[PDB]
Amino acid sequence: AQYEDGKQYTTLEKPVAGAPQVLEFFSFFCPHCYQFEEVLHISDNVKKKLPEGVKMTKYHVNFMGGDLGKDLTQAWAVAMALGVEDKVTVPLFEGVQKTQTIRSASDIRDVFINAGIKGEEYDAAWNSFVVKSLVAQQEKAAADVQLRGVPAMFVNGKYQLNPQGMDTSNMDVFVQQYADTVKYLSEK
Repeated sequence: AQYEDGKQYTTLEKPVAGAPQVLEFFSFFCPHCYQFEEVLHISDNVKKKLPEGVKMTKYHVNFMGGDLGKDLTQAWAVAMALGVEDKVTVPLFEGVQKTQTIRSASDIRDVFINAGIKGEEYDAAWNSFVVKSLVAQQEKAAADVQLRGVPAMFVNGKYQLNPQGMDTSNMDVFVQQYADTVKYLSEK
């Protein structure tokens, strides 16, 4: 067939009940994640091809970058809680990987301030229980799939995208193949 289990995707032998429709995991420390997000724009191209009624979830992970890594999972919870993902994703990626100016939770906070989130509003969110449960959700979703590397995308808690089985000679073609595969898995 054109789409084959074990080729463009794999099937979880232990599927996850109640999982988000399209769930992507990343870390601001993850070099391929930087590519995916800043150069390939995977999330965005997946969106523009998803059917109607199918929503996207993106979670940060703890297992890269140690202590700052967990701070970033909590910052990403703040990002989701405030709905400012599209304002902090680029400066967080560049701050960690490009300029390497993010070394502490305070440096993470500066990114949000620079992006226009007021300090009081950031700190309130950071310390809130709504953010702690959002951190819990991220950790649980990763746990549910035994997540051990990023970037990763899962469709309906059943299928895992396998980009290694694709041509990377043209960046554009790879992205659309990736997106078309997510759409196919979504209409499964």
